[PDB]
Amino acid sequence: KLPGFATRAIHHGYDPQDHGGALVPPVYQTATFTFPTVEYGAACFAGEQAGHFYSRISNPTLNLLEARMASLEGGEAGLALASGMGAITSTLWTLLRPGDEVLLGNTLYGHTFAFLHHGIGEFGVKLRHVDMADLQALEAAMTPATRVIYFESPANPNMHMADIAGVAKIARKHGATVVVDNTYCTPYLQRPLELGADLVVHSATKYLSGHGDITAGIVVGSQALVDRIRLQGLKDMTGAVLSPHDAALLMRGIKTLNLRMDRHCANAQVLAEFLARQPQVELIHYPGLASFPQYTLARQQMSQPGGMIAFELKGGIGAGRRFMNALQLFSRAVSLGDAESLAQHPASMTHSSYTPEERAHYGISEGLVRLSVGLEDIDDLLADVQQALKASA
Amino acid sequence: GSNKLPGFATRAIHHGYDPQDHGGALVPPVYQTATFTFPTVEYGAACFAGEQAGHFYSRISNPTLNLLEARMASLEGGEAGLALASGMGAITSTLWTLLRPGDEVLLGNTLYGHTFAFLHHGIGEFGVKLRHVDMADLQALEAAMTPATRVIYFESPANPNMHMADIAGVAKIARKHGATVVVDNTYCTPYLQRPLELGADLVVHSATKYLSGHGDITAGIVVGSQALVDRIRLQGLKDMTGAVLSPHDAALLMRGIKTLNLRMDRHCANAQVLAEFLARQPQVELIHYPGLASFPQYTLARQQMSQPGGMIAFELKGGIGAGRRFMNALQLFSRAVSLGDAESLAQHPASMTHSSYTPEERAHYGISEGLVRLSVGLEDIDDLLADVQQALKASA
Repeated sequence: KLPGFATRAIHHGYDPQDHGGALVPPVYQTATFTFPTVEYGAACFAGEQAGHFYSRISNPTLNLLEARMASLEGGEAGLALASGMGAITSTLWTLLRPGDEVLLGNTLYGHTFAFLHHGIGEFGVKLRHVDMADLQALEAAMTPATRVIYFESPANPNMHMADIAGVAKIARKHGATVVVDNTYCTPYLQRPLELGADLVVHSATKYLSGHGDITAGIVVGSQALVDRIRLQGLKDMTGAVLSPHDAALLMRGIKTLNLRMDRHCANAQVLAEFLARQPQVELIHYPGLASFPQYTLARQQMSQPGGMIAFELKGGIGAGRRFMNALQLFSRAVSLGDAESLAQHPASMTHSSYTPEERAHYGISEGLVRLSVGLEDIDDLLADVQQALKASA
Repeated sequence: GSNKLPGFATRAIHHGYDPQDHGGALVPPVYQTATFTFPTVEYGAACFAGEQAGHFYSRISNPTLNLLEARMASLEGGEAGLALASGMGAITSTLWTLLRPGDEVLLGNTLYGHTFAFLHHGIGEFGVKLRHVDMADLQALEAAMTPATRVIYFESPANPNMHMADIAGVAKIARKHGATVVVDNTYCTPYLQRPLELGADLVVHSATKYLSGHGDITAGIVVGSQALVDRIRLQGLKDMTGAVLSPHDAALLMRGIKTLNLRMDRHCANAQVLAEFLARQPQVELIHYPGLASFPQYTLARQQMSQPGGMIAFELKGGIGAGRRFMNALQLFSRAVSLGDAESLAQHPASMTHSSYTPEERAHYGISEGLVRLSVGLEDIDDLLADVQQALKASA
């Protein structure tokens, strides 16, 4: 009656028999759709059928992707966009208007922060940052203006978690809509809608695709809210249309999601256990260490601690630089959730422009490096981090 | 001499690419990669500071997109190009970038439906002031200018009546008062009309249409000055829109552009013959094609466009009624909305797009009850004449 996650990630919403027996669904790389009669055309520009009209909407390969993602997240409806920024700008452009306020997690993915403060925030929308695990600080931050609560969990830099059920309880008192960016965990590890959130966004560019070869975004949620985001945010405000080709490749990626995430976590579990014992290392942030400040809440929301690790080297910027340069298997790159392991050191990379004090107000430590642990053999990954730690001294 | 600009077809095929820089690959390899890596954290640092040239992350820059961009720039005669997920991606990333609350944008009298919706229900609801003016009436435009006027935005020819504006005249007014001129050049492509060479600051394209030519991708393009395109790339696209073009689709777009001059020659030659034939048919009350002397702006068309395009609009004798009959009788033209495909398209807004209404109405927007729009494609002209001939008879 109710098939497993792995079954649904492979099968949900598709029966080969409905499409000439094709085991893999054919790709609708088409811009436009045609009508058998003008009477048939007339029905599409109001709505009654659930058919197809124009690939900026109603494409069957996008439709399948959306249904499958909605199934996995446990939500009513899905929407596929050209990037994770597309998913979030479409969502927020449709939910907010001048004078509305959005409450934010204290830290956010860089471009998201840029969107809020330098984009929509410059159009009369109000922004407040608050710690989304501190339920009393949140209740006290609610105002009649508050219309959206938006955060990632876990969040860069320190993998800080939100209490999603608690946020939802507070939001429901004020009618506010809770949006969670679930990029890090994926629906395999965490399902925020089952915990009370109204909408989830994904940069499918990362773990969902898993292979570093597409940019894509996903939104899942209630049908009324998803419809408006499709018909307003996507169609009119953004034009962040997902290629059917990239959509097909994303679905191909999703068929191994459970497998890849088990391995991302198992690899990160050993590296974290290793890193936590090293002398070059003052601090580690990894949800599956007993020492993780929100260890308990982590275990309540996530079925596994994930593939990302953040840590701080004794020795600041110079140690970070030395560590990064010596790496031979990990690549120096931004991004995460690929088969290949990646590392970044923000103080010398993404945030090298500013100086020691400005990086502090953002919680970006001078020695902070972040690993996206991939799928390579751990012995190889271990050796690589080891010699790099040796080089950092 | 060698300071001579290569021809348009030469540039559409070769501009910005030399096989010898990629191991002799005749066709550029497709950079289907979300991210790029760094040799050191210094070379990586230098690429968030503006010292070194290179690649951050495919949402901001990518070699396949870059070549498409430089090539579209060359063709429009602009400094810099930007490739996006759709035409609306191009339009929204440009407008979100250039406009803030308190600013006014002056708009052509009619627009593409989603552009109109974007303006009125989107950015217009965020404190941006909108005013429509007839961009053909240079005196009215000049009179509408205020110190708040920040952008002037229009299509030429415009959806849906093929109304034209004097691009050079609009540019002259804009330079005296200080507004940025953005022109949607979808209908013409740079092969037929180059608004930037006429003084526009920016042009936008739905490359989904003629640039692609084969109706298999969605894409948008912006061309203009290096400074404006950089700003749009770094604010509109990257933060405000996320309308990222797939490198696969961008390769396909470049493949389309290699035949643009050839396809457009044929769209125009076909539409010219169709239009003259339709002008002479008993059932046709009215016809708009820029290649006919009866086109209200015949003279502006022939001054701005090297050829008159592949779109025809025409009214049938009879009403709503006669459209349905004509449309439903077509066997070769497809009933569809869109344009610039290899295949011929027809739409009868009365019984299709705008069917939610009544005989009254649409007048608000100014649309006839026997009005049909054709996107003339690349099929044999005799088969296209035969299809509309047999369908006109059915419409009686």
